[PDB]
Amino acid sequence: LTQPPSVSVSPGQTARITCSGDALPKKYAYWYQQKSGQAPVLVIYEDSKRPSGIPERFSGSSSGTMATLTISGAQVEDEADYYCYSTDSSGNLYVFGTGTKVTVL
Amino acid sequence: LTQPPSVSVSPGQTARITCSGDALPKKYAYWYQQKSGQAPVLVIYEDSKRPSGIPERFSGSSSGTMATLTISGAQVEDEADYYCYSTDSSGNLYVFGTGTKVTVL
Amino acid sequence: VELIESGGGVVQPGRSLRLSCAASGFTFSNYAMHWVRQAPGKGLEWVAFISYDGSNKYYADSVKGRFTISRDNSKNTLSLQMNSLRAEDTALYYCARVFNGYEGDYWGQGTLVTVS
Amino acid sequence: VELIESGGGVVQPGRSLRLSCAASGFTFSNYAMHWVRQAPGKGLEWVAFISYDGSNKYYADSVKGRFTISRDNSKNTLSLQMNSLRAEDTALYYCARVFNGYEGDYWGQGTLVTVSS
Amino acid sequence: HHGCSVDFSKKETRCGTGVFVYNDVEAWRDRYKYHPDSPRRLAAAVKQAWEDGICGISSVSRMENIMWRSVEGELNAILEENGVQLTVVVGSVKNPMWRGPQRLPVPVNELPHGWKAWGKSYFVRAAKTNNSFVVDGDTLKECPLKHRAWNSFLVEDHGFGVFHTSVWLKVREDYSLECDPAVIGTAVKGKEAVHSDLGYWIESEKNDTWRLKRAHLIEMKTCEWPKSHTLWTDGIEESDLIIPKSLAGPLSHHNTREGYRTQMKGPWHSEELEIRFEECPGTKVHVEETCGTRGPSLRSTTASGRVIEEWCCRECTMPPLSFRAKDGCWYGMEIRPRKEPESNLVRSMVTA
Amino acid sequence: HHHHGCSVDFSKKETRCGTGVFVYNDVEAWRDRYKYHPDSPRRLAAAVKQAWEDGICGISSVSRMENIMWRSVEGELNAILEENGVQLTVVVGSVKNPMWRGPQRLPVPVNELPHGWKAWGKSYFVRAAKTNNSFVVDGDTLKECPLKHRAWNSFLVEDHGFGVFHTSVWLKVREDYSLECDPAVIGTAVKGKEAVHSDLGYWIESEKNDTWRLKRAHLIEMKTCEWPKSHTLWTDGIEESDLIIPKSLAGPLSHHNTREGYRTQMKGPWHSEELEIRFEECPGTKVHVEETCGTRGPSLRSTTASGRVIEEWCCRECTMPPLSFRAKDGCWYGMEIRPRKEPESNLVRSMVTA
Repeated sequence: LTQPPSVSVSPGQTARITCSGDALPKKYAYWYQQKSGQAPVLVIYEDSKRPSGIPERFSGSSSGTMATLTISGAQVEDEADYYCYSTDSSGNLYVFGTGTKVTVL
Repeated sequence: LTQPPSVSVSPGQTARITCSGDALPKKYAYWYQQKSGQAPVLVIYEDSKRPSGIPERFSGSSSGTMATLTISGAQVEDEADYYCYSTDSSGNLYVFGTGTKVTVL
Repeated sequence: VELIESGGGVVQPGRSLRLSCAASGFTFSNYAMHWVRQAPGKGLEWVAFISYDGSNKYYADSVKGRFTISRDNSKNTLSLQMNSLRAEDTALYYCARVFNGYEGDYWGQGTLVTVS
Repeated sequence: VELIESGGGVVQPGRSLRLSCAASGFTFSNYAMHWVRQAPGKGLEWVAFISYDGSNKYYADSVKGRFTISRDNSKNTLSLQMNSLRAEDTALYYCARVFNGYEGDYWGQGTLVTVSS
Repeated sequence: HHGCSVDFSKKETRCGTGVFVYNDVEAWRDRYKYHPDSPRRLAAAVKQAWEDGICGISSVSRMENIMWRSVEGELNAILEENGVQLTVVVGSVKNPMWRGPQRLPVPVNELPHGWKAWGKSYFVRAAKTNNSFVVDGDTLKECPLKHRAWNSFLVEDHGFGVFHTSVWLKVREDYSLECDPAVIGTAVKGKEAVHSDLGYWIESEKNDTWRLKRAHLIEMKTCEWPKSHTLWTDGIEESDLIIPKSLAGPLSHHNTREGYRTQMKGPWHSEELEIRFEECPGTKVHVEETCGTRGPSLRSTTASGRVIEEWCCRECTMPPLSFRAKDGCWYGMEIRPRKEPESNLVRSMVTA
Repeated sequence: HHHHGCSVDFSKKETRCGTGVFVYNDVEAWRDRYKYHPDSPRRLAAAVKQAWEDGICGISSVSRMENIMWRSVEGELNAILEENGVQLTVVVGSVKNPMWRGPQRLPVPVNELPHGWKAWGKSYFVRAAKTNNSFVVDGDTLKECPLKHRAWNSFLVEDHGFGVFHTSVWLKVREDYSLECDPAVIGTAVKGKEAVHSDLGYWIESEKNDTWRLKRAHLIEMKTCEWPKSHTLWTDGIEESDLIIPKSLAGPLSHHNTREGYRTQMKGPWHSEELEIRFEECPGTKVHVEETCGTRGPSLRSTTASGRVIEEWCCRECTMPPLSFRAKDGCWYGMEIRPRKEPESNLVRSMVTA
């Protein structure tokens, strides 16, 4: 699982975060947000769903071999690191993405 | 089927008529009596049985390949020619004995 | 209970002749009938056999092929067709009903046949 | 919904250390638990996994053999025994409950472990 | 289905739910009102077969014969109403019911005229015609066997049942040599078993191995008993089945008995037959090694009613196999008279 | 002629009567309100003692009926063993599926113990005294009496009568080695386009669509004897690898025991106390047919340990509707059906094989 090193946007714009890897067509992907100096927080699970309590501006989708996280109307409190989380072909060994730094100007 | 050429008996005695041949162990044998000038008359059927109307002095039996007819108390009313009647190995061809002549003195 | 047969006579060798036997007094179609001949002063001799329905016929080896037996259950009659006669066929021919167990055996009176 | 782990500290290379994680607020015998570590200033990294009853155990390749994971369902305790430590193992260690869709994913707080001398 | 039953052997009763198989061969009543596909459809099929060079129909069982006999008049009226010069005449059936190589064709379009049900439509009889369509009778010379249809009807979905009085039938679209499965019922319960249909009732038992016990047949079919309705159908040799396979005998170990082979030449010309293992009245059977080989079956009484008493067999097992028909008691092929010429007896002239 | 019976129709108030062969669905209880009579008090006691002296430590029951019979007879056995002064105790425990085979058989005693009663369920006895030597009938006791030293399949049913108020059963100790289930309680029937193979514990139904196929099954136990071929329909030209219920679990060797697209279920949830095999989707789930789905493995449950359902499954070449098992703890799927995108490491699987 690989992700771009960083993404920089402007307030009111949209941020696209990509996580590409094999065995992704056959497995789910979870997205985690970790603000500076805290424990990570789940924002998207099973590639399209959001848990209760997460702003409705968070959306994600998967297609073929690439899962994407979209930040619609990105604001300033979204400065964070995002990690896609999934498994390997056997479903026995889990793995984290390299992580993406989001800077909102 | 073969029979003795002739048999002579003193009156008051008993005569033995023997019909010897193959296939007798697997087949019945009837005995016929033919006085001069008449059609033959059945005497013993199925080797041991007397038809109704025949003197009790007539008896017969079979043993292996020998069929025997006995006239108990041979008297003059028996001067006749006796033939054994049976069939060959497959019950499709019948055959008569060579016939024997009984003489009382 | 009586059997009457007829058709005998004097014939020349190589010719053909036919004998018939009329029956009455019993169900003719339930019984199998035999033909038996006896040369003058000699022993009895079996000739031919026909089953009750006429399906099976058997002939003695001496007369095999020359003779032919048949019956008519409608007219209570059985017949014997003889072809290619010979000198040794001169005998008195009977029309018997034998091998009947306790049901009684009956004979005809015979029809003398002479071949000259 | 409370995960408290402890047992970290400074250790010389080559020694061995044991970590623990106490759980409360849910039925502990119904969920699988993970161990995740994070180097200072770098990204998250999976370490180990244990089934909901300890029958199945899987370890990351970089730590396979050296480490071992276990749990005690009776007293709601999760433990990780670490052997033959090296300098690459210096990181904050977590005690997670991930992959339970719409049932929540809860993390611990972290116990720093540094390996040097 | 729910029901209750009684067992006079153990003198006990019970109730519950399950699957029940009923003997409707013995005490054969006629409790069913059959009716084929459709009057116009059946008439169209008959007509098309007539123009396809098929002169008649050879019934596969007594059910088909009764069906034709019942629907003859309606079919003739329908055929006449469309101006078709063709009459259907239904004769009697005689065992065995030999196969025919033809099949009735499914009609693309039904006839235009007529009614749409097998109900009496005032029964105005039709008129005799030159052309005739013979259903099995004494008409082999008129319509040879090699020009007749056979086994062309097939019972419909919910067309047979325990609580039913009408059976539905229709013309099939395929070729097969198998007996109709919709009327077959076989069951084994503990140490008793039975294979049966509308005409056969074959019973088996477990003494020390499974074996035939008795059979009751009111017809002699020639279809093939389907394997899906047979018990223990593997590792069986066709030379050991008592009821020949060519006479719709089931291919199973329940259709066997020790010491007997297939009865290819039994008295299969009888109208009704009952197979049982018991000596014929007034006779006695022995086992000896000096007896004749197998041959056509023989009747225990002569044409005049005289009884032959002594019989024998080579390797058969007592009690002997015997057939109980209307005209007398016959013996199996392995049992021959002892000390008695066979030219005096009556034998079976038919073979399977 | 011995068996006469009537069939009722509650819908139309109609009755059809006649004679024939009747097969009843006896697997609901098959155990309640029964009066078992094994061989004989003295005979059974002598057999048990001779088995104990021969190195046999326990018994592995072949079905629930045998376990119930042992539980009902243990008191009189203990009393009679006490009377003859034999230091032996019979202990009966619970039964756990599946019921594995044992390689031993109970012996046939030449002579019975010369003390005691002549019947069962009587004598108003007094309870015996527990000893240190225990003859253990199956329980959680595979440490003192290993499976290698247990008897198995030693009885033959002689009579299964239905009395007015209580129903008797007559047993007997067999004399020969065998692996086949008791044929005295098996009933098989086919009538038209429906069939059934059944006995005291199984009720297996099959139907004809375009081929004869399995329809549903109802098992209250998992025995491991072999189904007799003499009580089986269409036994020829069938190979072991296509039977749904495995041959090792007393599955009929029949074409009626098949379904298109499925092979033998060697690793189903055979540890359950009671199952119902049926072809229908587990509630709340959906199954697709895709060529990219994973290969077959052990059976999986529809809900995780916490209790949430997995709603995406695939199979490689199976046919709809899917094969599923219905137990008390939930719904399982056949070996051919695996989750579409959910890692199997977070699911409940079966740890049993046949």
